[PDB]
Amino acid sequence: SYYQRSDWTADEEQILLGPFDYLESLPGKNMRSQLIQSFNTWLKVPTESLDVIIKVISMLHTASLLIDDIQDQSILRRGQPVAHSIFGTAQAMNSGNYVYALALREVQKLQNPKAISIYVDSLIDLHRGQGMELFWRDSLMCPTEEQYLDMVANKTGGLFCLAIQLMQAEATIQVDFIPLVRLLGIIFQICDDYLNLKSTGLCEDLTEGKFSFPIIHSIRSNPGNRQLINILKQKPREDDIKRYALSYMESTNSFEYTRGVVRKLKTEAIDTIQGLEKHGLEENIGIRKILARMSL
Amino acid sequence: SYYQRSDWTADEEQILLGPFDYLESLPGKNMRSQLIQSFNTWLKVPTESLDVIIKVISMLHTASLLIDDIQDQSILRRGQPVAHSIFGTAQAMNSGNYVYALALREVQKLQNPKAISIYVDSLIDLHRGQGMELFWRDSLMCPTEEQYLDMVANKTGGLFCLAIQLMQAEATIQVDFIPLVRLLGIIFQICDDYLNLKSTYTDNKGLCEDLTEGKFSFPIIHSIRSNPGNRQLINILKQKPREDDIKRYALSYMESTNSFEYTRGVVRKLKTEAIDTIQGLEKHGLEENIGIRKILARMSL
Amino acid sequence: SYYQRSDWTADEEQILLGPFDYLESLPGKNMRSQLIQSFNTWLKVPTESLDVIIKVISMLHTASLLIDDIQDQSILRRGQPVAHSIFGTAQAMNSGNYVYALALREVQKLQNPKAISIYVDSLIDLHRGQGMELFWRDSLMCPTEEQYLDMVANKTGGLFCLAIQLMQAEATIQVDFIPLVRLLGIIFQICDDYLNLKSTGLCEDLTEGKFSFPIIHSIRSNPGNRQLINILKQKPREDDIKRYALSYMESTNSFEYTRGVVRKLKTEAIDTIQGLEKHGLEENIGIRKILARMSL
Amino acid sequence: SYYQRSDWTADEEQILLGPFDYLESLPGKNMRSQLIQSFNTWLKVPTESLDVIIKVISMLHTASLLIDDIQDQSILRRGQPVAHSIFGTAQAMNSGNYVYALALREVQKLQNPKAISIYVDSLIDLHRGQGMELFWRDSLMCPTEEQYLDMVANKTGGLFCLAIQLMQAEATIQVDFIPLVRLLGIIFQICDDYLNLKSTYTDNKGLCEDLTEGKFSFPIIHSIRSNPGNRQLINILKQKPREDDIKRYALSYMESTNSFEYTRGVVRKLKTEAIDTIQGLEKHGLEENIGIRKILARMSL
Amino acid sequence: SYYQRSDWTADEEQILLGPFDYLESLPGKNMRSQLIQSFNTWLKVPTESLDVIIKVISMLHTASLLIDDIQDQSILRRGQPVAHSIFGTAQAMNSGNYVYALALREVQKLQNPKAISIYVDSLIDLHRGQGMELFWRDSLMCPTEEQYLDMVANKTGGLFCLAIQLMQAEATIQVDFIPLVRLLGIIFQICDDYLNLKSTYTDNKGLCEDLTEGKFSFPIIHSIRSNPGNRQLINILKQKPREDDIKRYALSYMESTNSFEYTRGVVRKLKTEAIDTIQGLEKHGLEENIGIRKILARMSL
Amino acid sequence: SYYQRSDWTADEEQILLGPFDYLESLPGKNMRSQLIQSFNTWLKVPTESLDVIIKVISMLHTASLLIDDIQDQSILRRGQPVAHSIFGTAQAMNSGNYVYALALREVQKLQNPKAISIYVDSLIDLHRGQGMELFWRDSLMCPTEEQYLDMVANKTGGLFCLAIQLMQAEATIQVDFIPLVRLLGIIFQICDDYLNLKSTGLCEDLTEGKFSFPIIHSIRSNPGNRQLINILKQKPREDDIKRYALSYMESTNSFEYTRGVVRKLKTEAIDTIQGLEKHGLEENIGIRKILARMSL
Repeated sequence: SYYQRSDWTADEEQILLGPFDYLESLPGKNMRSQLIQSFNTWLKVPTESLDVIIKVISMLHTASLLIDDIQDQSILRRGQPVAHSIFGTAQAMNSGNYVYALALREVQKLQNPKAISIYVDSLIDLHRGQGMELFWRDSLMCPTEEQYLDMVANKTGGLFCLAIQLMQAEATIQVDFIPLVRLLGIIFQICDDYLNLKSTGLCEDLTEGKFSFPIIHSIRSNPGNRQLINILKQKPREDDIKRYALSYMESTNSFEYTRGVVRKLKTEAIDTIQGLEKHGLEENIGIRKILARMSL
Repeated sequence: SYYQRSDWTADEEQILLGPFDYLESLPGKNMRSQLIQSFNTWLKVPTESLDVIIKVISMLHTASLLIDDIQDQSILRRGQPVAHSIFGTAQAMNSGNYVYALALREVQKLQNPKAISIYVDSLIDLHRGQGMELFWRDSLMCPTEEQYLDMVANKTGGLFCLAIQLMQAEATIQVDFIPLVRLLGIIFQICDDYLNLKSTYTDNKGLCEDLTEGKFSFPIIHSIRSNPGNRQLINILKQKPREDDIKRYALSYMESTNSFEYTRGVVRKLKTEAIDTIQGLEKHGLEENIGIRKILARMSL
Repeated sequence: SYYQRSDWTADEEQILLGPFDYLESLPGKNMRSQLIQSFNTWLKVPTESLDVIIKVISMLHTASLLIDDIQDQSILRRGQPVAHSIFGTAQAMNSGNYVYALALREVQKLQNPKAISIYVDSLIDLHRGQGMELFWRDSLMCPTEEQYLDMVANKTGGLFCLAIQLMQAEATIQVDFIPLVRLLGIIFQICDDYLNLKSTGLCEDLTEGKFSFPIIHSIRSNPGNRQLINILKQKPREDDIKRYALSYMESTNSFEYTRGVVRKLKTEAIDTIQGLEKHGLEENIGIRKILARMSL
Repeated sequence: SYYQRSDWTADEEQILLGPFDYLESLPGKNMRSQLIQSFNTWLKVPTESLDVIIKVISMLHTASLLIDDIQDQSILRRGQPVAHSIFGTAQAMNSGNYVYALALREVQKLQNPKAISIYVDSLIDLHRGQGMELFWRDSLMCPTEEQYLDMVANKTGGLFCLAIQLMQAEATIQVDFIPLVRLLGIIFQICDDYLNLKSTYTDNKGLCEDLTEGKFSFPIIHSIRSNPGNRQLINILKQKPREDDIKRYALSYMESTNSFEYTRGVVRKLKTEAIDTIQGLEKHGLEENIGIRKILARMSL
Repeated sequence: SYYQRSDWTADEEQILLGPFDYLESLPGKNMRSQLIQSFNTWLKVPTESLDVIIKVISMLHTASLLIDDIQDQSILRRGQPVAHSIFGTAQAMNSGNYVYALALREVQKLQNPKAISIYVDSLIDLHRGQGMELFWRDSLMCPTEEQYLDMVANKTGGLFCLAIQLMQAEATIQVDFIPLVRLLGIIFQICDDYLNLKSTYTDNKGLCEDLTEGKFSFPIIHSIRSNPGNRQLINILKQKPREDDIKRYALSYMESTNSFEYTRGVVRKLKTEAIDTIQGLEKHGLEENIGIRKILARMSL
Repeated sequence: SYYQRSDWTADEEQILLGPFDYLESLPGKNMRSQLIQSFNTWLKVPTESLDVIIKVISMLHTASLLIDDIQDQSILRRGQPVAHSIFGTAQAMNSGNYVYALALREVQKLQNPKAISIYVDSLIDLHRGQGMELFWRDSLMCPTEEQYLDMVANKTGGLFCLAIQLMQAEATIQVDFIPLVRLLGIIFQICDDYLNLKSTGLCEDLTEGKFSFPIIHSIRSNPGNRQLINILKQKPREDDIKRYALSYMESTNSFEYTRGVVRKLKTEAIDTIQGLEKHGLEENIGIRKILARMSL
């Protein structure tokens, strides 16, 4: 009697979708839906279920963008101010979490038994991977290539494989496209690493202190030199430093090394595609063009 | 091949649950599982489904602690350092969100469909709650009291009700328990509020830290709205004061406004409501529940 | 006997006039004396009294420049380092206050009974207006247009109307030029607001957290969006953010809106001028050119 | 029209006087109006003109507090938070400068011409005082003692003399009281100085805050200039130390320099001067004034 | 000419030695010159050469304090402020490195060639010691115990051995004393370690400041390496905590690991080694030395 | 028995030479060896001893670079990140000190009795000079020209005269080249001062708060103005301020003044050279070219 359980208004949804709505107003090179469509050419998910799966994966991406941006101490997103630079860590991060739950509600519309178990094991692997990623960031422990690639097969594999596992579970075609999306996600990540140092903020995951792929090669190649790892430890907003670091990693030939690794990996993903295609699936031109876009 | 995918190891789990484990090696006030016992007097969920409901709420709660401690900018949890002052807010936050994943995975062990609707609707409401709380914090504009109470119904009711609704789900009795457990949650948070400012809490979660953090809490809302034309307290919240003198002044002011009396009397009326409701339930084919009122009485000052 | 009351040396005046002297060495688009002269064409204050009134209004301007610069967390003044970036908040602010008192001493040379009451009611209105201006800055309460325009009719009206009220009180002509200087000051302020976001620091009153005229229109137009008001709350020294904010306020058409308001206001000030002129005063070409300079 | 000018409202005054009101809900040592009573024994200004002189000095003083607390970077006024830790230095400063305007408006109620010359010349001197103080602070160069005393004559004498000169103005007796009241002001500040470092002040305005702030105060000037070749103390001021250990060390050092004895003895000679002067006045058609020496004696350690 | 080179003045020396002098007006535990006496029982260096050896070690040590206080980021030396909180890390560092120059100039007074080889090899080792210490600090990677002990042999053995080796040099007895004095240095630092965390030190050099500074110290190395899979303590070091609650938690944890017992027992075995060695020396044409074991016993808990 | 005194590995020398090795990988206008060679044309130190003296002076330079960079709050060294921006104040500074000791070990190879006394008196004078330099930095006491020139004859004279005194002590020629290297070092320093404000970080010893030669002239020329000394006190990373300061020092004609002082000083060093040469030494073309390089 003393408390009248008030209803959820739309102004309060607006307040809660704000860091998210904001992120969704910023144009970006959406490659996630592109990956869904090019794999749909093989799966043929109905359009209602495929609509639902697209909605959820997009929500999850923007929500983890908010979160990870907070956790990375990132400054810029899609060229414009990073969400929490406007709404603050708290509000923006709770909004990340909120959209996670709203996406769970969404998944439930697929009204498929195995949907929730897949969504779960994906979130488990997401945070497994970015957990170790941080465990290394915070410890100044340079991992191995193999350690880095296992954590990537967790962290990026998470939403890539989520999109595809949901599709496989909503289709008629029982072909395991996930050992391919795993390779594609690993490649996309290595690519994202490389471009973060050689492209056109300038070297922003040096400021993050990340142990990215060419950073690991550079560090382990000559261990006797501890400038690069100390610059990782300094988390530098200065560009004199970041530029020195680019210098040192060039002097070690780690971008050469990374481009070679990307080359051999695109090779493995080509043979892995041509296998499926030569087991009776339509020639995928779309995924060829998409994989091609991963290069610089 | 080149990349050979390998398996998750136990050392790695230990790293992932490092903030959460820590936070759980810390003595707590047990008031989740106690309320579960209080209601299981009536619901009588089997011991196994109950063991799962209890791990799910224990998890979701410890995770909520890990994450709120960062969002609120808290200095001490359970009198000990917040986890993120040991692991850093990044690892503490990923460890929270990981454990949330772990609970969703665990709550499937019930193999109960309606349970996932319950779990979702809850997390949804929990975040609508913390969202309106944050929104009135960062905007430095005082809610009303009705607004505060709805926000609390969401935030703190969202896990009282999760536990009791999972129980109802695994039970078969057709009696709604949820208005009562919501009422208990609102009381728990009003009490929690008062106690943050008026119990030597001041050793567990710091000297009025609801002030350093800037929450518009129930007594703070009273004091602020009682003399609108006096801005010292709301301005004080703005300044998010780590300093003890400022918090002392705000406490003194808040006494001047007869706000702690107001709080006590509200919790009085609400406990009357909680009793009248236990009694109305009990009077309908249910057993005299004692622990359910032992706990309500252990919400008190 | 133990204390010899020492005299005021010139080296100590030099120490005290320092933040002020500094500000007076920096070239600026002096529009204040221009406003005095163009109104003098109607008042004809003798040259001794007009000299005195010019001195005092100039002192008051530079002193409040010092003060307000401190209170705004401003960084640059007339392109060069803001006074307290050199002498510090304390010294510079006491020097503001010191010049306030020296100007009071000055006013006393007008040896007119009503001079002090006018100077007072002007300072009262000054701080009345900038008080509410801050009360809003600190509270994140977006005011109305009407609230903003009343506070401007205080805060800028203060020294504008001080110049003119002193002149009216030193002249023979008993015509109430103040309901016109009020409109002129309001216009000058709205103009100053607009130029602070669309001109050539870049958007520095976003960094100040101000609720300026186009900022208020932008915020109230869509309340459902709280990015701009949150960016006001973030007080951003970053330019990515300030530029986003310019973007959002363009997308709302608030510079269009402000230019329209300025247009209608210049209209009212033209009719308000033409009235006085068509009541037997010489055609003021100067104030026409001065009002014209307020536009961009 | 478009813009319609409206009127100032009472809620708005409440906002403008929010820092000042606060600062005035704080218990003070009354030593302004007491000195006014001490002299009104002799001046016998009517009760109404005195009521105005007293509001003017009460205002100018509370405003001076609001503004000095920001300029000095002080942490506590009257044992309670500085106003600007509640309203922010911007509002606290505008509220100060507003009240200064309010006093100038009020001092016209005397309808006395010479009073405005008095009020001006005062504010002028007050700022020449705080100006030389700030100038020796920021330059980290020690004044002499004579230099310090002239600065104090300006800064702290500028409102003792404002009150007593407004009184003389509303009176008609042709006796200068001002050298005595200046002398009393210098004593008040030397005392104030010592007391900042040597009285459990340490609870009102913090543990030697004249150190955290870096004022070259009378005992600090003695200690610094006494052993020029030892830089620890002046360097300590430079470091503007919030830390208690550093202030403790500087206090210990300052004892080693027999600087607090020096202070006490100077205040002794000056009280002798103040008595001899009260006596010389009294001996010239004036009444034995007791409160005037009760207050001088209440300046003491 | 234009430039006319002039001479160094005494006021200027006073400026150069301002941090060092300060740091020397601070009460110390004397344990350098005491160990010198302990050995001069055996070496019997003349009083004059000894006076020089003692000034050289007194200097090199006080300088090492000035400079380590900056490198470690320490808050208090000998319970009083670090010098660089009075003069600034720049002057404190130049004053340190100046005094090092002063010792090199002074150690020539011995007019002993082998002494410069000794002095060099020492400073060399001292910096190899502080270097590996810093290297394991900034990399946040725990040494082993053997690694820690070698680092200590360098850092803290480098001035025990400097004093005793200068003595051997000015003596003529052909007995190596250096393994024993190295052993004593390792004990001095293990003790120093324990004592930093377990003696009310907490008043001299702050509440576990070896924690705020992040040194991997002997008990910290034990606790960290004892449960590798538990990261709280090493992560705590990372956070370099000025806060008392965090240091309290790390201390409690470190007890849970039976690390202070481990320390005590190691210092037990090492004191056995130091005795057995004094006894083996003594048993070879040397005198029963008592002060040499009085000091070893005064290393104790 | 419980402790096995382990040996010094090369990986640990690598750890300790790191801030130093780093500094030695950065190309710079090495003028120090140039000064040794051009004076060797007069001294003829054998090549073994001259090798040793070159090694030690180079080590001492890089080590004090590390140190002074820390003490100056410097940001950039030879265009690239300053050592402690990578390894931190502690490690880098201990590495400075370490190389000081390693250089002492080196000097010992000259196996000359007077080498150590010279090395000492040089370090004594080094820190004597930079001591007073700081004593003034920290006190906001502007020295005199004479005071500044005595401290420079300490601080820079230190390593210049160290190089030359070691050479004189290793040669056959007993001619006091030190009253000349003193003048050359003073000139090099004044030059370094001037170029730090008028060249191509921008005015970085204003940020350091230094009382450099033209800064002293500017400050003492008009004492009545305390903007420049207050900007020295503000230690400004902003460029608006540093640029204002350049403005003020131009308006005082202190770069004119410094160039004139440098002119008269190069005159004295020419006559001081021509004296030695006209006492029977080979015409030094090298030192003429070297002295010429000090000008801009």
